[PDB]
Amino acid sequence: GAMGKPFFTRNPSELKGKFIHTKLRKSSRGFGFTVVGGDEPDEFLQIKSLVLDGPAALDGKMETGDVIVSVNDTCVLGHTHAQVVKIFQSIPIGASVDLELCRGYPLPFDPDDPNTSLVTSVAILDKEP
Amino acid sequence: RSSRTRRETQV
Repeated sequence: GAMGKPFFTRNPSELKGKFIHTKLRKSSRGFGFTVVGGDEPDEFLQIKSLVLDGPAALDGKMETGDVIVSVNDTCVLGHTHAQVVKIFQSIPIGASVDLELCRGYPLPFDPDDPNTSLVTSVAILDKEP
Repeated sequence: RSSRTRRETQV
């Protein structure tokens, strides 16, 4: 009862809003979006700001608010920061990836602001009895 | 120590 908390399993499809699979071309080395999360199997990555000149920005079919589920077969679903950053930082200019991401969650509290264990509380969350 | 904190991965 009182399920007013963010649901979790790994399921892209549990995730609400819009589930999209969009290709981001590794442009200018890496991507060009800042993403918060991916700390544990329990914590997924989420876009907190799309960096202008980023392939998300550019492709326009990915926006701040997409939650990063997986990418180019790689199970980045609950990927550890060190691991996810390793992939995302090592990529070359001119490459391609298929982003499996789910958007619909509006960016509420700033995950840009440290000094706290960052758990942003999202609206448009199910406040079910 | 802390677990629930989403990390800034600027890519």
